[PDB]
Amino acid sequence: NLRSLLVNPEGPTLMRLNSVQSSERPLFLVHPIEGSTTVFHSLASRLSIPTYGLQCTRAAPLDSIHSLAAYYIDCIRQVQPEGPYRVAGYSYGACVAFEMCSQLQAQQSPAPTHNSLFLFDGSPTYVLAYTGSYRAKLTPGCEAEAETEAICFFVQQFTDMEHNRVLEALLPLKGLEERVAAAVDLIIKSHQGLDRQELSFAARSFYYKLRAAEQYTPKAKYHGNVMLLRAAAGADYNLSQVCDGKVSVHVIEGDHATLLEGSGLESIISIIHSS
Ligand SMILES: *[P@@](=O)(CCCCC/C=C\C/C=C\C/C=C\CCCCC)OC
Repeated sequence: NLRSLLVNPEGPTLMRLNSVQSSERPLFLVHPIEGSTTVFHSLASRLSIPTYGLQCTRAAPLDSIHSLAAYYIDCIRQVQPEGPYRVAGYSYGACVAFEMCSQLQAQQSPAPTHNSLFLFDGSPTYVLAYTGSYRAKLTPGCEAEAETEAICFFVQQFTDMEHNRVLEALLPLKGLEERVAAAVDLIIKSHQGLDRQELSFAARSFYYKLRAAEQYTPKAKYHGNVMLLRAAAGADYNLSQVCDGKVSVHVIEGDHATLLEGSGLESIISIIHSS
């Protein structure tokens, strides 16, 4: 459903995803690349702990994953001022969640830290694998081509349009803003009822989200423990390279998308409740 690929750019960053009321510290869930928390609805409805989502709105600083993570920590502190924190992220959000817990590690130091980090099918290197495959198609150092490729991909998620006619429409344009405007007009032609400003924000932010992920490396190894629940990047999605604590891995049924529903979901729920 296409509006699941959209965010209200003026919506709240932190959102309560279930109605559990207790003194148990909440679980905070970080969005996948599209920025919305829709993918977490089934999980949140089932969890017995208060559950919040983080969505990516116009207010989010996207200059780096470092900045995005710091902003999300500021947001979480409006409901839970002190740790320890329970944070999970899915896909693109796994890298953000990793960086959030890394910043929490470094902030609560030198005191021993006890945060819980769950990565649902992602890691600091997970997005990079995707971006490199597309970079392979492009003239080195040509920003215009990278913008074009990203925005073309975006259009193809919202329309049945053929790749080359969209690429060719976007390539010669003046800059990102013109590419975004062209993309939104193409999507609106197909889907007249979608919101123009939601689409514009989604398109622009898609490019900046990808740039931030491409440029990201952790500042230091994470010393806390990590639970990877996953569907080359290898068995642990390269986490041993950036973690000096325990990296526990469990393989969940489904693909990169269905793991948060059906069978995968039952496993995730069980592991959250135990660990
Ligand atoms: P997850 O959040 C998926 C995480 C990976 C998302 C990236 C997937 C595809 C990238 C598509 C196009 C990028 C093309 C341009 C290459 C240059 C990069 C631009 C900065 O699950 C939803």
